[PDB]
Amino acid sequence: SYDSSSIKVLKGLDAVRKRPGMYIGDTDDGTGLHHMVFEVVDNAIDEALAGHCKEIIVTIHADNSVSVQDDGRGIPTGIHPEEGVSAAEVIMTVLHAGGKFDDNSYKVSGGLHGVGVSVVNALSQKLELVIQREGKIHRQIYEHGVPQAPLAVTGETEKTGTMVRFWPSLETFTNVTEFEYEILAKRLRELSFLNSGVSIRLRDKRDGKEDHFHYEGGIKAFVEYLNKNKTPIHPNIFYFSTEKDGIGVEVALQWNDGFQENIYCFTNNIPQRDGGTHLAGFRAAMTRTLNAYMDKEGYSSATGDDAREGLIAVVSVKVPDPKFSSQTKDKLVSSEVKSAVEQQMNELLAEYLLENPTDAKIVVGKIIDAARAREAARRAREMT
Amino acid sequence: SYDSSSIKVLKGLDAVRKRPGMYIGDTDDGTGLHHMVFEVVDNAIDEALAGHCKEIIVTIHADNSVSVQDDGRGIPTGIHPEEGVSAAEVIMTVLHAGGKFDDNSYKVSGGLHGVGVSVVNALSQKLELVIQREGKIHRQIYEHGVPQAPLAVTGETEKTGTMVRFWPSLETFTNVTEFEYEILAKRLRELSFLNSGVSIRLRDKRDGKEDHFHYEGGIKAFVEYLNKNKTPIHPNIFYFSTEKDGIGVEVALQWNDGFQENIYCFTNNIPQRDGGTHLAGFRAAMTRTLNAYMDKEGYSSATGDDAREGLIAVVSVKVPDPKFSSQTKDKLVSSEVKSAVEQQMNELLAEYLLENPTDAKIVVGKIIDAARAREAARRAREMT
Ligand SMILES: Nc1ncnc2c1ncn2[C@@H]1O[C@H](COP(=O)(O)OP(=O)(O)NP(=O)(O)O)[C@@H](O)[C@H]1O
Ligand SMILES: Nc1ncnc2c1ncn2[C@@H]1O[C@H](COP(=O)(O)OP(=O)(O)NP(=O)(O)O)[C@@H](O)[C@H]1O
Ligand SMILES: [Cl-]
Ligand SMILES: [Cl-]
Ligand SMILES: [K+]
Ligand SMILES: [K+]
Ligand SMILES: [Mg+2]
Ligand SMILES: [Mg+2]
Ligand code: NA
Ligand code: NA
Repeated sequence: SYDSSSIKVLKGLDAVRKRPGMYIGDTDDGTGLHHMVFEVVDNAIDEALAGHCKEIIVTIHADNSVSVQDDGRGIPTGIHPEEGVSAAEVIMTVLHAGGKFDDNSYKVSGGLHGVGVSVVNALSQKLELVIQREGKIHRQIYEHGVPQAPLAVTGETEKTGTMVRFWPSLETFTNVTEFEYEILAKRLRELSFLNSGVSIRLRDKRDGKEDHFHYEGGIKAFVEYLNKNKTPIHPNIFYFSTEKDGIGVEVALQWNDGFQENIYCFTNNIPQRDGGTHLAGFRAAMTRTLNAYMDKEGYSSATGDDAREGLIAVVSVKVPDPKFSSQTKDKLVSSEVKSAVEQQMNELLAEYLLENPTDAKIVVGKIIDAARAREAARRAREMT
Repeated sequence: SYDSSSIKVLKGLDAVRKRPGMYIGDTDDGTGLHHMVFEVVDNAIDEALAGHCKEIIVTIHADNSVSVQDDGRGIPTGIHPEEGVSAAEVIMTVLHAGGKFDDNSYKVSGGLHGVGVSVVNALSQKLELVIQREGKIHRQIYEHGVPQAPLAVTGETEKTGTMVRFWPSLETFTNVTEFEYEILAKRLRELSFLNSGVSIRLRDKRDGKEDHFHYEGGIKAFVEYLNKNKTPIHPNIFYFSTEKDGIGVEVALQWNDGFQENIYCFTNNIPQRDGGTHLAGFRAAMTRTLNAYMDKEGYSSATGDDAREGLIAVVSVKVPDPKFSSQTKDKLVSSEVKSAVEQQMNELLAEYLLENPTDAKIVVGKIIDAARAREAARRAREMT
């Protein structure tokens, strides 16, 4: 019988355990598992974006838990008047709850849904929260998202910060159940390039391995690092950072003598593996600007794909309220970011080409060469 | 000051309006807008999967609203004891609320999150709900997700069904704000192929256009339709439907003399544009099975990509609890579906090749040809 009794409302964090795919992604291949860490790291990076955190420590513990310590402002501890429990507990236990729904606590933040750490909490067999704030140390333990006692003061400190340690639930995660140093290291290295002046440490207590990421030079250096085992064909990396019409657009790029295209897109320091409106705007401006230059200089027909070949590019945007298609934020679905990136690229790339004639002539040569190889491949196919 | 007062909990449907990207996708390019219709249609298709709905009517109204009428069981109308309002209102107003969290009301359903129609309601300036059930007509109106009065009985009927008409909010949707007949028609045509015996009608009150989709022949016919303006190279479409280990796997495919690959994947009748574990399993089985056949018959080196060229395939799986990465369900993230598709394909495709030697020899020829064209393209590139 299909009737009112058949309709069920999931409460608290039950929806997260029931439908983990829409909150954490794939619970079998390891991507969801490492995403648990990235949610916690993203919250610390948001304190760094806000100007309050200068050191982040990620530790893989020997019992297969992970901790993230930050020296930010600390998760608020006072009783939330509407909810009747510490703000920290609200945050850990309530979906669509947080401090990122306006721009008062974080001007710009990767976080926006009020969901991330509460998902981590929901899918962890245990979670330990330690908060240093207003002279005091606060502690609380959760099991499968259920707080064991209310947040309590345990001592004094001159410091501020948040430490979250979590033990993932094997009732949720299957197959890849251990953390992979290199997966975490890739992301943290990236975050160092994206956050100059923030010390990011990674420690593996299983084997004693550690890294300290504090790169100089931001996304321009990131482009160098990425071309390190390749052969750049021109010496001057194109770079700019602007803030126009409420949107930050930062781009670095350089061509190498290979044939792959590697464009890394980020929104508020969160990578979009599946691209989005920022990537679309970058592509459109690149195609237009190179075409105009080749027309004006009398080198002209090469398409957007020919420009792509040998390209390494980083596109980092800063947006007050971006729009992602999912909690995992693999794709940016914000049309106004396409226009901002496209506009800034069109203006500044055209200027780069004019100020750097040697590089410009090399890049044109490369585009023409890619076009020549494409047409030869096509002729060869047709003839078989 | 960042403190407990800075932490906000979004209630009811406020989170949906605040962060529409994670619920509906892109609110500017039209995809989110049409997805509003698809959520409502999916709920009717679920009544059809359950065996209770035989006719679905989709109408685009002249005032830019859309209605979906189904002749299913009807959304439950009785007071929900826990929530204190009609089950219908719970459904329309509460996230993670519905009848698809077990398999008692729907054995198999595209719906699983308890979110879809409540998102439609949240992002509509107005929504009209009419429910025919247990001898009675029930009606309710919402504005921006707020019910105007409680669900009320308005008359009598011998029929059963649900009608939802919604007017999308222009406070959410921008730029593409009108419905496109062809976008709806593509999906409904697909759904007719996927649901043999279900009459699906589409009517546009703006211009009088209509369609009635009731295709014979299921996904095998779907493959024909897709190859209609192309040139199939072998006459016998490979087809099977099995249900093993709790999973339905249904596949049809055929090669044409073109060079594109078009694999259409579905889970509980919902398309995955971004593929997933079903697509991964299909690819893996195809590659293995063709290779083994070419080895055994002495035709052997061609890769998975060469097999892909000229392929049209439909892969339709039926799963008790699938896992998607998002509310829009663009990607299936369920590892056990990869194994089920891979296993069934390996067994049944090998049998197809043995029972259809003429087709098998043609397909081998095509693979070898694709391989030859690929190597010639590569040589041609290298030489420029
Ligand atoms: N390390 C931290 N330091 C200070 N405040 C924090 C920290 N981690 C979490 N918070 C607070 O907890 C809130 C909720 O976090 P979370 O559940 O991850 O959602 P969110 O960051 O707001 N958005 P999202 O991650 O996109 O779902 C944040 O908005 C902050 O106000
Ligand atoms: N046309 C319909 N006929 C009968 N019951 C329906 C119909 N539409 C919705 N329902 C009921 O309303 C519930 C909630 O629908 P909805 O909010 O779309 O979530 P869902 O279908 O369960 N899952 P999802 O669409 O993946 O978020 C369903 O689970 C059904 O129990
Ligand atoms: Cl009822
Ligand atoms: Cl506080
Ligand atoms: K939260
Ligand atoms: K609902
Ligand atoms: Mg967060
Ligand atoms: Mg639904
Ligand atoms: Na914000
Ligand atoms: Na179910």
